[PDB]
Amino acid sequence: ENAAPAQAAVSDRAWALFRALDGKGLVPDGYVEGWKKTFEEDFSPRRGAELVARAWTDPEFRQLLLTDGTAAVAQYGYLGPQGEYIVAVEDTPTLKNVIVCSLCSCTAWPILGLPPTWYKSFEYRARVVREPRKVLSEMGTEIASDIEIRVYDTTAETRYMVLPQRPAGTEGWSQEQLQEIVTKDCLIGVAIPQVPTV
Amino acid sequence: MDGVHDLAGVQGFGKVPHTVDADIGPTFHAEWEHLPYSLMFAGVAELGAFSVDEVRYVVERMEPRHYMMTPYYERYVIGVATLMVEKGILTQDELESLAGGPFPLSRPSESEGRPAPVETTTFEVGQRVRVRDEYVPGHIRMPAYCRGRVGTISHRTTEKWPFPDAIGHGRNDAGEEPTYHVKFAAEELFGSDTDGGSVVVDLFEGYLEPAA
Ligand SMILES: [Fe+3]
Repeated sequence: ENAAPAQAAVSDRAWALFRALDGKGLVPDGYVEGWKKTFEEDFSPRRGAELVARAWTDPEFRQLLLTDGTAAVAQYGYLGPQGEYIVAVEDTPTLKNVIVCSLCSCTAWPILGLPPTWYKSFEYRARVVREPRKVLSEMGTEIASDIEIRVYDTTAETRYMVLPQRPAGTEGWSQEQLQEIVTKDCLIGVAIPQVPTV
Repeated sequence: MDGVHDLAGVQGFGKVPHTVDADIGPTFHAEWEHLPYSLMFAGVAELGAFSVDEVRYVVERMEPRHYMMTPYYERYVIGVATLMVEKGILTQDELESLAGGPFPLSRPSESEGRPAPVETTTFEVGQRVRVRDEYVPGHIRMPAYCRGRVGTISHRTTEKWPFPDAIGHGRNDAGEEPTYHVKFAAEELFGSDTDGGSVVVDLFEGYLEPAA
């Protein structure tokens, strides 16, 4: 009945696609290797942390992110393929924002980075829209009852980024320091920035 | 297309395999993983054979069971290959002989497409709007949980993009439309069966209609 279709080893099939196109000279020399480096080294959440840290320290920039995110990001030259129209959503003491792409895995590559396996998993895609609080708690983030949870589903071309709340423990920390607190998960809206007392 | 890809809302899944700030490991857990993305841009940008919208649709066009059993990156290897074959760039025979084995692609579309609408109703921020209650067999960018639901607009996009119902098929009727950020109250979408406050969906102008 529901038998899985016969297929060759996945690697064999991945390289067969490559070898086919390459044999016809449809793929530029160094093209594939070039992109790999971009994905691994260039697209990094560190760029997102940078924007957040600055937004905490400089109120003028904060307003730029919240009003014209694309401009603010362009100002750093952190624009890219899956991140041409950026909108930053901020977390107030009574609001928590989370991002999802139920239909696929659309994320702001240049600022957050390539989507992690769990972000593109059937369970996250299906559950977070209906039961955010349950999903977050299981992940390790407990959101109080008086805090409204807003889930943004990346359907069109808009790519989101979350502007977390500034942890009270940082009395006059430097931008450099604040940068280490803002982790990838904070940018996706799944985690809350905490002061590493280790 | 009301296919398995439209997971939002589906009940039965276990828990998300992740603890906040846990180590996700390398960006690519396998050597072949960077290929699907790269070869996609090679077709979109370099060759100009298809659009990103067409890549999404080919994955959606996967046989349901095939979709569920296949991992993320492998879904795109199969998709890009299917497009390559449908555009006439490659031949399934080559793929198979080069792979050394079977290479099942996605199923052929059963919908020509949907041109962009000519009824240009421009909405403003703060307006209540209802999502058109319509069923499109082909590509579309509206999650099933929106049909007939009413929400409020919180942002209209300054830029315009091509209608995905058309361009996702390779039609020229694409046009250009701005997208809106329609905020829906959780209660409106899932009734009492909701653990949250509100969901914000980014919908194309052609999907909405004034609520009155
Ligand atoms: Fe996606």
